[PDB]
Amino acid sequence: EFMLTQPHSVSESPEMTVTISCTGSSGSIADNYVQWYQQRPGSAPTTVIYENYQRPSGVPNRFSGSIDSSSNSASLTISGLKTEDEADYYCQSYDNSNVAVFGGGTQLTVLGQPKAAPSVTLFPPSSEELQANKATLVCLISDFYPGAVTVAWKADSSPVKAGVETTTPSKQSNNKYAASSYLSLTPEQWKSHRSYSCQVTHEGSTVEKTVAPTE
Amino acid sequence: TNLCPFHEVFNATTFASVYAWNRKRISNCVADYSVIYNFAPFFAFKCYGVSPTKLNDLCFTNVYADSFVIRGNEVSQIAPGQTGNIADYNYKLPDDFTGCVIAWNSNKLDSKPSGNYNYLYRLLRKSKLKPFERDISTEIYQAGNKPCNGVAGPNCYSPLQSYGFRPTYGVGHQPYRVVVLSFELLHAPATVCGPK
Amino acid sequence: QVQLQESGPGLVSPSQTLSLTCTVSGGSIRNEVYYWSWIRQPPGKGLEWIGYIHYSGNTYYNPSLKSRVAISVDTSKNQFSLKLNSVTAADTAVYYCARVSVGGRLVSTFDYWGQGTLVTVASASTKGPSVFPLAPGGTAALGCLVKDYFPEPVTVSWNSGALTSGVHTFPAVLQSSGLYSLSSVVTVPSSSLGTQTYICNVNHKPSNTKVDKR
Repeated sequence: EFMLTQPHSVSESPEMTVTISCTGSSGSIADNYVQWYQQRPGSAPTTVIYENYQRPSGVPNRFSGSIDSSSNSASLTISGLKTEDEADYYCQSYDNSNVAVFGGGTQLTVLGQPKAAPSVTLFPPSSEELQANKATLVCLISDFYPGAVTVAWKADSSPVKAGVETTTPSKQSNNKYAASSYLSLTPEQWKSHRSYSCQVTHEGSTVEKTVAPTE
Repeated sequence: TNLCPFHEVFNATTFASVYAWNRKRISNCVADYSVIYNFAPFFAFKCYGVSPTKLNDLCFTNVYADSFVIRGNEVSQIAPGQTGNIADYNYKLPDDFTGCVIAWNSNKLDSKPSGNYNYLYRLLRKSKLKPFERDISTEIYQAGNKPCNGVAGPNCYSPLQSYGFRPTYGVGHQPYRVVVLSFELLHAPATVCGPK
Repeated sequence: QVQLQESGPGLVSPSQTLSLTCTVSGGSIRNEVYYWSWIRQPPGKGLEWIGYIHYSGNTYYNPSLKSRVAISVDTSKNQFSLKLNSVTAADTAVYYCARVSVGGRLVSTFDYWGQGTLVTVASASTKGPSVFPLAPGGTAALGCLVKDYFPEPVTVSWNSGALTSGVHTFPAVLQSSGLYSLSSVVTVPSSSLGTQTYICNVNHKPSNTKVDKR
């Protein structure tokens, strides 16, 4: 076996130097080449460093690799970290039996990113869904940096704790997050209330919509 | 009438090195060359003096099957009129060669994780080998003016050099089993004819 | 250029044989790169090497999956397929096909990868999806609601790829009934509420369903 081990997560301020560790549990890391691939959330991995000192065309000079045979491990140093470099990095090598082995992945996090505000939006049910004797409210959340956003609902007289599905926030293409909340209920219960309000609970502040079912 | 043992020559488990390539004489059998195509797509299937499309229609006098394992970057050296280390010191084909050079990759059989030193080749010698000449000598070769007397002095090296043959090597360094069929096309007699 | 694309059943019943076909364009399975590998990645987990095959029939599989993984090469169609029999619940992953360079001294350079496909391994009564329109400052925002679809891979490309500005695809949620729900909205100017018909296009490859609605 040639199981490579990487740190689970690493964070550092931008424009600084970041080093990603890649240690070999057995064998020798110098016997075979070490490659590094960048896989952004929702995309295919792309080769960053190959043959342990070579960088392909199009990759910025911020990426450079080195080999430390004295510790049977490799390291990927990043010069001048920025926002576009926040992605998953896997170090890949080869076992002596022609077996390709990938690392565990290192989650890089740009600590220098500023605060953000969520964009709450609510849409009323469709006419076809109401004709189908059903309803499902769609409350959308986006553009928030901290992934601790929770949802809440009101019935203008009491909170709502009915069947509500909350999406787990994930990274967007622009290093931000997104979320959604689906509240399903009967059209009679939807029309028998004065107003509904999708209460989005952010860090400290909160933003709601207060949409009335009256047309 | 019976099928020639071409399959037994091709599917051999243990192949010989290039400096000690084995030789098998095919005679008194039906030369059905269609059994060659039952293997994987070959890396090199160059034929000389004959056509690979109609080998089963011709009749040959002597059919010699030379088997040896070489490096991937050295497969181009086995051809009439080439020049190189393997072509001069390990295996020299004649200029008027009549036959086919069949080579295919064997990285899963002839390689090992800790290195496969069973296959060796001759690094240097006194003179070039004649066509179809085999030299199994293992005496230490002297390079300087002073005699080595069979010891590894400052300018004394072994005649043979071992192949690496690791599976992680490139395609040019992986082992390739080469079967060179030498055809004596009906010179005096007619002995080994194809299926009719 | 050299482009790879995965294909095959997006959903396979348990204990069956998972079969995916990778079609390579711009390069055949030949002396070009000498290697064609398969890599899978479960959602939220790291990459996992499956195996690569050589054009001369040489196969190298993972030691933990040697018994089940079987890769075949078809040079006549420039397609190499992966057969993973006896699937388990932990086999849910996005299977990629990538070429590996062997022309150098040693094997390296996983240069070109595929887009990958998410093949689930659950037999959950694979019905078809449904669409629902969302009724709609200088700009506005509206979209279409998608519900009741088990296979995760879904596409909501608006106007067959046109008007991509302001398009956002929120992640789907696993409802209590076992189905997923999707909501994709596009930011449009308020002046264009009377023109530029908002025909949302959906395409569900595992069920071959394409629906369009304003």
